Amino acid sequence: RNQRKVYTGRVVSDKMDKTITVVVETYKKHGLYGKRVKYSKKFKAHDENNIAKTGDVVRISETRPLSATKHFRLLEVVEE
Amino acid sequence: AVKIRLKRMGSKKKPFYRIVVADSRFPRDGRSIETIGTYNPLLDPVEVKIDEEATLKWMHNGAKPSDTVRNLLSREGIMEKFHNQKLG
Amino acid sequence: PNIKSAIKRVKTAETRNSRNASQRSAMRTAIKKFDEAAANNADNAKDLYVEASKKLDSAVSKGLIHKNNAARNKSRLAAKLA
Amino acid sequence: MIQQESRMKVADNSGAREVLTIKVLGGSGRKTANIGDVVVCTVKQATPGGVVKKGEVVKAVIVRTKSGARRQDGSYIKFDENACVIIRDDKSPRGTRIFGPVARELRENNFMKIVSLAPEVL
RNA sequence: UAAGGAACUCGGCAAAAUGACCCCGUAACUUCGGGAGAAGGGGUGCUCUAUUAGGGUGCAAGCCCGAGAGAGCCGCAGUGA
RNA sequence: CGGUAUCUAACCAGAAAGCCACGGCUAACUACGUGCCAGCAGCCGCGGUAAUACGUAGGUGGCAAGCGUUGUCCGGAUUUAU
RNA sequence: AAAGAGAGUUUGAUCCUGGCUCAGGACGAACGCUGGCGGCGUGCCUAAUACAUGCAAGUCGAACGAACGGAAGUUAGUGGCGGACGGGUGAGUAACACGUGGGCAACCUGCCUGUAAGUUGGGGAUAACUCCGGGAAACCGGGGCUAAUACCGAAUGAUAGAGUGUGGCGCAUGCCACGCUCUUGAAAGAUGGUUUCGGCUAUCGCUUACAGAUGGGCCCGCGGUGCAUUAGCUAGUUGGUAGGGUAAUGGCCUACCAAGGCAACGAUGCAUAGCCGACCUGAGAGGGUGAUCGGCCACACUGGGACUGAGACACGGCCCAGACUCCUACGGGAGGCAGCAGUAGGGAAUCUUCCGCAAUGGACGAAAGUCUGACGGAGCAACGC
Ligand SMILES: [Mg+2]
Ligand SMILES: [Mg+2]
Ligand SMILES: [Mg+2]
Ligand SMILES: [Mg+2]
Ligand SMILES: [Mg+2]
Ligand SMILES: [Mg+2]
Ligand SMILES: [Mg+2]
Ligand SMILES: [Mg+2]
Ligand SMILES: [Mg+2]
Ligand SMILES: [Mg+2]
Ligand SMILES: [Mg+2]
Ligand SMILES: [Mg+2]
Ligand SMILES: [Mg+2]
Ligand SMILES: [Mg+2]
Ligand SMILES: [Mg+2]
Ligand SMILES: [Mg+2]
Ligand SMILES: [Mg+2]
Ligand SMILES: [Mg+2]
Ligand SMILES: [Mg+2]
Ligand SMILES: [Mg+2]
Ligand SMILES: [Mg+2]
Ligand SMILES: [Mg+2]
Ligand SMILES: [Mg+2]
Ligand SMILES: [Mg+2]
Ligand SMILES: [Mg+2]
Ligand SMILES: [Mg+2]
Ligand SMILES: [Mg+2]
Ligand SMILES: [Mg+2]
Ligand SMILES: [Mg+2]
Ligand SMILES: [Mg+2]
Ligand SMILES: [Mg+2]
Ligand SMILES: [Mg+2]
Ligand SMILES: [Mg+2]
Ligand SMILES: [Mg+2]
Ligand SMILES: [Mg+2]
Ligand SMILES: [Mg+2]
Ligand SMILES: [Mg+2]
Ligand SMILES: [Mg+2]
Ligand SMILES: [Mg+2]
Ligand SMILES: [Mg+2]
Ligand SMILES: [Mg+2]
Ligand SMILES: [Mg+2]
Ligand SMILES: [Mg+2]
Ligand SMILES: [Mg+2]
Ligand SMILES: [Mg+2]
Ligand SMILES: [Mg+2]
Ligand SMILES: [Mg+2]
Ligand SMILES: [Mg+2]
Ligand SMILES: [Mg+2]
Ligand SMILES: [Mg+2]
Ligand SMILES: [Mg+2]
Ligand SMILES: [Mg+2]
Ligand SMILES: [Mg+2]
Ligand SMILES: [Mg+2]
Ligand SMILES: [Mg+2]
Ligand SMILES: [Mg+2]
Ligand SMILES: [Mg+2]
Ligand SMILES: [Mg+2]
Ligand SMILES: [Mg+2]
Ligand SMILES: [Mg+2]
Ligand SMILES: [Mg+2]
Ligand SMILES: [Mg+2]
Ligand SMILES: [Mg+2]
Ligand SMILES: [Mg+2]
Ligand SMILES: [Mg+2]
Ligand SMILES: [Mg+2]
Ligand SMILES: [Mg+2]
Ligand SMILES: [Mg+2]
Ligand SMILES: [Mg+2]
Ligand SMILES: [Mg+2]
Ligand SMILES: [Mg+2]
Ligand SMILES: [Mg+2]
Ligand SMILES: [Mg+2]
Ligand SMILES: [Mg+2]
Ligand SMILES: [Mg+2]
Repeated sequence: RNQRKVYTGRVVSDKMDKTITVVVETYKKHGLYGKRVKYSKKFKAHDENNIAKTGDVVRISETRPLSATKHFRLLEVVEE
Repeated sequence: AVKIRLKRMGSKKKPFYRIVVADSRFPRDGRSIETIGTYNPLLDPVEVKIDEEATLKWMHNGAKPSDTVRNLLSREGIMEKFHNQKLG
Repeated sequence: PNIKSAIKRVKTAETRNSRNASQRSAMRTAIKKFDEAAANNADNAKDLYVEASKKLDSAVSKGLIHKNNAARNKSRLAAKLA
Repeated sequence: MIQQESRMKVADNSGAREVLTIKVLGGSGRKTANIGDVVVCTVKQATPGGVVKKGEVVKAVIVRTKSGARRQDGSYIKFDENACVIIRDDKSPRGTRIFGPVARELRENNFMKIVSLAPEVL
């Protein structure tokens, strides 16, 4: 069975129902000079029962589009 | 309907054909699925090099040789194999 | 049009348009008289599901609707039956 | 019944949009013009990029009025607005198209080109 | 009061025009308060759902207040004076 | 396509060479005419009655069925330099 | 392995800093003087300006009712397939458009190939044809007659729907296999051999189901431009609940509920631009470009809409509106070269109103065969090697 893609980030906002906003931090070297730089773009994940809280560290997996913006689902809550 | 056919390349009045597998819809010298072999008609003994394995694989999936290709494959002698593997 | 093969197409499409619209609106009426019957919970609600099912999948054989469309609508109507 | 200070819409292809009448030609104390009567006028409003510009003194022919004409057979015609067509020294229009219906009385005044260009001669 | 619409006149003098309530929207400039009801637009009648949804009053009976909507109906016209 | 490509038979040195530069950068210099005029020029700058720099000749130097000019881009430019 | 040249110019003379200029390479180039040939390629970069005149999309009588022929043998219309391919252009577009890599347990697919079930029984028409009527013309109505693989019911047939039993499972939503009950859903003949005539049978077809191949749809990570003398933007906007719609998930749409979502890691706005493989230059790292050839995209006089179909919101299809050209008997009608040639205009600047389906590839046909300005060739221009 082919496997989807799983990320890991930090919850930012839970003011919406059934969903959370997760920022994923990642590295990428600059094109010409060659220095690693922080890069963060936040996603949307599906919180089935509002388990995750602000500031938690979670794992999210890719799915079919659940909404206009959500296409990830929450998998684990690693840290609180 | 995917079918195997020649592809004209070369220079003016010096044709050289490359046997390819492509749909009927696509241009004569455009998209193709994959290449099987070549064909030189200018050589007085016409010389042809074929895969003899990708052809038989394709012809069991709905591929039909054209008018000139069928003569090439018969003379080379794999339509006999297409006969034998069909009934066997 | 100005290609001889195009004059026929414009007029042969209207004949197909006429036949298709006639039996497509026949399908919608059967559904129209079912959901209103389902709301009233009449005894006719049960057997009005049969010809609506018959109309839907007859359109597939006629070829004016997709088999997924007919399969979908029958399932969603059955839920309203209660 | 159109006299001086009367302001009527222009109904052809030239640059003008609206026109104010200066003088009613055809006599000394004349005080009114009707369908088929040439009038001297000025341009109060123009479309951008037109041939005829704002504030220009031109002459024109009245082509339809709210108080129309009566015919010898006892029948009348009345429109809903007062319209105008800007013409040259002779009776040829300065535009190339004419909008709206046009009264038949223009034919008897020998405005033949305008009648030819009009979409309806009622 | 037909058609025109300041051509009257020292001068739009006089008259005509706008006018209530609810909603949308609103410029230069500014002494930052204004300008501002700027400007410019849209909705109003009656019937049914309907002692509505909900509020005030009372121990309850009851009484008073009355938004949104939907469907309709009638006139040239619904703050119909 | 088309009597096209390609062979063999014969006659003819006969029909077939121009363009730009010559002070330095940059390979290649002498006469005559003009006299701050005509003019030249990418930069330095040449011309004011003995100009290798203007115009024409002779000679030379670069290429050649070409050769020069203009426009645009990169280089030289370490003149945005990781 | 590869591997980098400098010169002139500020000063009376000098050394540094520093700008300007030159020597090299390349164009879809243009202009000036000159001009023999052959081979291979290239040729509107500007007005996505307006277009005379020819040709670029048809085919099937082996699906159904005619004219030459003593009634043998060849040629209009209904019907099927094809016109969504092939060919042109670069306007728009700063975004899943493209390049690269994935997901679809959330999807569709004519023709092609394989396999399994059958291709049984009826009905009512209507073109053509023949009269009448209207109009200048385009073309529109009325009466009568006829056929089909045209159209519509019927018997039988679902892994289509509903209610379940079991198992084996996966990534949350869920998947795979088998069994039971109930309800709906199909069809066409044509050309020949045999027999007898019953009938059987070969080929091309027809209906349903499952596989393969092919072609598409949707979602996602990353990547490639100027301006902060452009700081806030958004309200179906952001999420949820129920329903509608689609081949398919989804604010795609609707009612209700809450107030959210994006942005200094540059939102929004203005300006510019089709993207890539690749091309030129460079010691390299980079800088500039995206013509020809190949892949993807968008467009088809300018806006909007849908029908038919497996596939279109359709270059040589339809409807409405607008600008323009043309024919009118004034009632109304007909058009779209950014297809191949060609014309006018703009420009410093770009070609023939040519020959063929002989080869390759397309559409139709059972096949000869028909169509093909695709494509093969030829013509003009020292435009380049
Ligand atoms: Mg040979
Ligand atoms: Mg049936
Ligand atoms: Mg009055
Ligand atoms: Mg009045
Ligand atoms: Mg007025
Ligand atoms: Mg005034
Ligand atoms: Mg006065
Ligand atoms: Mg005064
Ligand atoms: Mg007053
Ligand atoms: Mg109440
Ligand atoms: Mg009042
Ligand atoms: Mg000969
Ligand atoms: Mg020889
Ligand atoms: Mg000799
Ligand atoms: Mg020297
Ligand atoms: Mg001298
Ligand atoms: Mg010199
Ligand atoms: Mg000299
Ligand atoms: Mg000389
Ligand atoms: Mg020489
Ligand atoms: Mg040479
Ligand atoms: Mg040159
Ligand atoms: Mg140059
Ligand atoms: Mg540099
Ligand atoms: Mg000095
Ligand atoms: Mg320097
Ligand atoms: Mg070099
Ligand atoms: Mg050079
Ligand atoms: Mg010559
Ligand atoms: Mg010449
Ligand atoms: Mg162009
Ligand atoms: Mg245009
Ligand atoms: Mg024409
Ligand atoms: Mg032809
Ligand atoms: Mg026949
Ligand atoms: Mg047939
Ligand atoms: Mg025929
Ligand atoms: Mg195309
Ligand atoms: Mg573009
Ligand atoms: Mg392009
Ligand atoms: Mg991809
Ligand atoms: Mg009948
Ligand atoms: Mg008839
Ligand atoms: Mg009839
Ligand atoms: Mg059945
Ligand atoms: Mg049945
Ligand atoms: Mg089939
Ligand atoms: Mg495609
Ligand atoms: Mg989607
Ligand atoms: Mg991006
Ligand atoms: Mg839902
Ligand atoms: Mg949206
Ligand atoms: Mg932006
Ligand atoms: Mg360098
Ligand atoms: Mg590079
Ligand atoms: Mg071009
Ligand atoms: Mg055009
Ligand atoms: Mg359809
Ligand atoms: Mg369109
Ligand atoms: Mg088309
Ligand atoms: Mg399109
Ligand atoms: Mg096309
Ligand atoms: Mg065309
Ligand atoms: Mg038209
Ligand atoms: Mg052309
Ligand atoms: Mg020209
Ligand atoms: Mg010119
Ligand atoms: Mg051919
Ligand atoms: Mg062929
Ligand atoms: Mg066939
Ligand atoms: Mg033809
Ligand atoms: Mg031809
Ligand atoms: Mg060609
Ligand atoms: Mg040449
Ligand atoms: Mg030349």
